[PDB]
Amino acid sequence: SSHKTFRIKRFLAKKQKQNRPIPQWIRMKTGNKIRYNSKRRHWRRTKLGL
Amino acid sequence: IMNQEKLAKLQAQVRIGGKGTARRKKKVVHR
Amino acid sequence: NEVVTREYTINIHKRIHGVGFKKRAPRALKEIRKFAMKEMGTPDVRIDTRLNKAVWAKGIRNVPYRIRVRLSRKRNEDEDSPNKLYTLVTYVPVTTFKNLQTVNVDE
Amino acid sequence: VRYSLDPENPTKSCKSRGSNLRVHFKNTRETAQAIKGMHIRKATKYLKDVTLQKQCVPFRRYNGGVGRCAQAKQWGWTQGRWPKKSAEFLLHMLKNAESNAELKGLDVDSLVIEHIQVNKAPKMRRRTYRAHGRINPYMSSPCHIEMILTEKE
Amino acid sequence: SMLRLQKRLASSVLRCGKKKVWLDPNETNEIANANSRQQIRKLIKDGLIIRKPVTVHSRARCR
RNA sequence: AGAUCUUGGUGGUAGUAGCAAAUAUUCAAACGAGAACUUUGAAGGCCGAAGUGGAGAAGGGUUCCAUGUGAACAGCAGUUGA
Ligand SMILES: [Mg+2]
Ligand SMILES: [Mg+2]
Ligand SMILES: [Mg+2]
Ligand SMILES: [Mg+2]
Ligand SMILES: [Mg+2]
Ligand SMILES: [Mg+2]
Ligand SMILES: [Mg+2]
Ligand SMILES: [Mg+2]
Ligand SMILES: [Mg+2]
Ligand SMILES: [Mg+2]
Ligand SMILES: [Mg+2]
Repeated sequence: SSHKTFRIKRFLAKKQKQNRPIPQWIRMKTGNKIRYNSKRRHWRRTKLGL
Repeated sequence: IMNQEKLAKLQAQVRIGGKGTARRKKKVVHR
Repeated sequence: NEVVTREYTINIHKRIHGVGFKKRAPRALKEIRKFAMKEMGTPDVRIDTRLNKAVWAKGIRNVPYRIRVRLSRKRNEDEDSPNKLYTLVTYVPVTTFKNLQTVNVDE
Repeated sequence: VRYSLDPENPTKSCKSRGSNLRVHFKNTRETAQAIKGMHIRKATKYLKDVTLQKQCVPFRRYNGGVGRCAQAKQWGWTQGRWPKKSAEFLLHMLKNAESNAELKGLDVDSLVIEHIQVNKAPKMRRRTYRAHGRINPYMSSPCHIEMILTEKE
Repeated sequence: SMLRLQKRLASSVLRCGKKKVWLDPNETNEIANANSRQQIRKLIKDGLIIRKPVTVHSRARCR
């Protein structure tokens, strides 16, 4: 909602920050074995547990 | 100053619709 | 010549008979396009917005029975399309439809 | 790359290939069987006619529920259709093959489609929603296409 | 090209609805450069953006 | 070889059922490789103030706003997009 508490806002802030693609140069590392960010979250597909 | 061709093209340039629509008043190109 | 302009009257009533209410005005313009294509032999037919408005003047289902149009075949020099000729069809307002023939018109 | 049916003489031949193309495999297979063996000019004209609904492709194997048409009588058959997307994809592959022939230096006015083949591609998954809270597949059926043209007059 | 943003801005500047915003169909390329409300005001002054009049709902029949 | 066996994959069905609740679209132009669907203009309509309007609470959590892309997604398409 528009009315939210500080803890809720901070939790949403962390989720928003960590929902982003991997940097391109990660795939160039030695023994990388990571293709994409499998933990991507869309607001409409999966809802936060909160 | 106005002339026959100037008014002939002005008639087309003014109407921006059919009957019952407001005629165009002005059109300027300025910097 | 191939840049001829002529004046026709189309029996929209005849061409639109039997069509349902919500499809009468659209099919009137489809039939006008077919008429222009058949009479001028150009697949590229462009309908003047005033003619479209005249066809749609009385709503979607009460289309005018007859329409007076002007088919002008023109050179499509605007671009290098496969159709080098197009036909612009324009509305000719009239007061009566009696004794109107297909007449060639000058410039 | 590995084509099936390598040409008998790969100096008067040109090849074209496409993978995971988003057209229906059955329609494309019928269109390929129709244009197989044609001259390249004849095939181009026929595919454009199929796009314009002036000539049809006869549906011979995958014809369950396919309706009848009058144009199917030129083919020795009864059921025909006008797969526009398949015709467009085959036209693009024909243009690619013609460009390859020009690069190889053999004249294109004598090219004949000697080999054409449509293979099933991996299916793309989508979702559909049914009556009582059920989920069913809504899969696509893309196809790989390959063709070899040769010169013969 | 596409003037979805310009019609939205002109509606706010003219303080009317998007029904009444008239964008010059011929000067499409000039209006497309107006990405700010200040540019919209300039186009409104220069006649490229016009507020169409209210649709006539006469009361003469009732009178 | 069986167990309405477990897991995975694949057929026929089948290019089939189907993409039919809430009246409705049309003309011209622009961009664009490409336009039934985008945008602009002109018409014709609908919601008809107990709204298909303007704003909030709960809930959502960045969906808001610009620019760009055209892979996938938006059960047709898209130059559009939550
Ligand atoms: Mg939900
Ligand atoms: Mg059957
Ligand atoms: Mg369903
Ligand atoms: Mg359910
Ligand atoms: Mg077994
Ligand atoms: Mg069916
Ligand atoms: Mg149905
Ligand atoms: Mg009403
Ligand atoms: Mg509301
Ligand atoms: Mg948005
Ligand atoms: Mg789709």
